[PDB]
Amino acid sequence: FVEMVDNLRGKSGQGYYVEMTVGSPPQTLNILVDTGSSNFAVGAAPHPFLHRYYQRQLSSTYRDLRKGVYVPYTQGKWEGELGTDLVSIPHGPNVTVRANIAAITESDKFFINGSNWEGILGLAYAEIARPDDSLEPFFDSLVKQTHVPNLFSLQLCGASVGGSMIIGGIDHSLYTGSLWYTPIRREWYYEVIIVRVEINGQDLKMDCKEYNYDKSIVDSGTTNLRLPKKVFEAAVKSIKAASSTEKFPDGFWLGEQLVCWQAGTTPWNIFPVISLYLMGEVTNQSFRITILPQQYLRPVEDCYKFAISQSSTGTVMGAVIMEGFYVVFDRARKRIGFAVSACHVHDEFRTAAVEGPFVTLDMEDCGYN
Ligand SMILES: CCC[C@H](Cc1cc2cc(-c3ccccc3C)ccc2nc1N)C(=O)NCC1CCCCC1
Repeated sequence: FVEMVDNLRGKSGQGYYVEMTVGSPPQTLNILVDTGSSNFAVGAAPHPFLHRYYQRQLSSTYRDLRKGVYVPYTQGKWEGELGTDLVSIPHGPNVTVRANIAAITESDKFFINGSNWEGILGLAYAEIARPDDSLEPFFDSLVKQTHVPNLFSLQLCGASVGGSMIIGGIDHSLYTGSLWYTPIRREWYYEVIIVRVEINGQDLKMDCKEYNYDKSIVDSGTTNLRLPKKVFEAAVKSIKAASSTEKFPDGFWLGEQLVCWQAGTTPWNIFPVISLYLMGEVTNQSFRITILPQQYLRPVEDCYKFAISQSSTGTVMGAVIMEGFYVVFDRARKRIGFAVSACHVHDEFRTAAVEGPFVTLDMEDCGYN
């Protein structure tokens, strides 16, 4: 899989993208890797922000589906025209597939000014595809039409950031130690269940049901570790108490302002390790993933933003989490694998860890219904 190593690029806070081609002859586009959505959508009109866009008139293999899509989000939206065409991943497997493409013809607050991407690769399941679950997502199409195994893995590293998307397999040089798997609870988002949360080694004492209300997901499209309201409130309270050597304004924890120490005077050791215990493969068995402050304190263009925030969507395990680990999306076995990333940023002291097994009872009770 050396072919596919280091095939992800991006800037600080604007996601990870992969190179793709679309149409015949192939048109090159940089496409955002997003495990929290299910649509394959690309710019198809000359928006001022775009380096390039999908030109349907140029592709002999384009077929119109005569159907539109309006995709609203909390803030902003994109609208598009549905069709199919030949899609390929230059630094992926040596295959070409007919996938659904949403050609974006109108948008608001989707494209980033300065960004180097022109579309989005939704890698989640059909249920959350717009307009409905009959629009087959790209990966489902890939597996159906080829001999590529039904799995992919992500190593998100990190001005410029980089990483790897291994399609149809695992590259063991991207992780140290051993992979531990948590089950995909249901195939819509990549849903998982958190059964315990520790900060610096001390339990939060919360009913695990509230760790997963109403969802817990693994999402390469989200920057922050997003926690549910109550969980966030208890977490920061505990993180504030853990770091009392220095004090910061009430706004910094809410991500409303910035914190600064220059000269390279970053006292990481004042800040606690966060740990998430996830449901294991076996009854009553769990494992834990541990992230360093150098994961939830990201540099801003030395100054840092607190990258843990509220959510009424549930727990979102974003780039803050994923950058510490090699993440295997084992779709074939309905499981997600975590192992310590070979590229995660640590100091000479603490590291990111994936440890187990642990004994945890009543894990099913942690899922919301
Ligand atoms: C708990 C899940 C968090 C996850 C965050 C997430 C938001 C996104 C939002 C957009 C998007 C769309 C239109 C306009 C502007 C933006 C910024 C694109 C991609 C997105 N990718 C994401 N992973 C989420 O809200 N997913 C549900 C939907 C998936 C399909 C697109 C709308 C959002």
